[PDB]
Amino acid sequence: MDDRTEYDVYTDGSYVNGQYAWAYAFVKDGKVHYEDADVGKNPAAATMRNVAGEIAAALYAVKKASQLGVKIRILHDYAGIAFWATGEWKAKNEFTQAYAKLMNQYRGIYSFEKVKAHSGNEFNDYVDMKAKSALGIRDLEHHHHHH
Repeated sequence: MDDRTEYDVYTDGSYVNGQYAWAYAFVKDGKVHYEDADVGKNPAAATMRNVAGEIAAALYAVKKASQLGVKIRILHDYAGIAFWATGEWKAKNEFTQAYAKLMNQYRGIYSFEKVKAHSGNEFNDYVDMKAKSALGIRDLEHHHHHH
């Protein structure tokens, strides 16, 4: 059992009240190394959420996947990514291409596939509930506020 065989990315955090939150679980070998989820998916959010570090190294994993002949697929957000692609103008060099992010579109290692499946594997449910936590969803018998 080696991670030569595809890569899986859990990101199906069911949106609530139309509000979108980003949830991600980096799973290898079928084992989730870690997961997290919060609201506000922006590059500058790294000031609070340093998750962007792993996501940056995952960019190299995407680039590496080309060499192996494999790729990954995202099954949730493909809309917000398109914003940074038109930030200033055409992405110059891989540096600006990383800033654009959506520029990766021409690279056949990334794509979006939309299926309808409520057969969500438990590992995805794990990160899904984590996303609800970011919106402030707790058990209704519990509350978390300040004056």
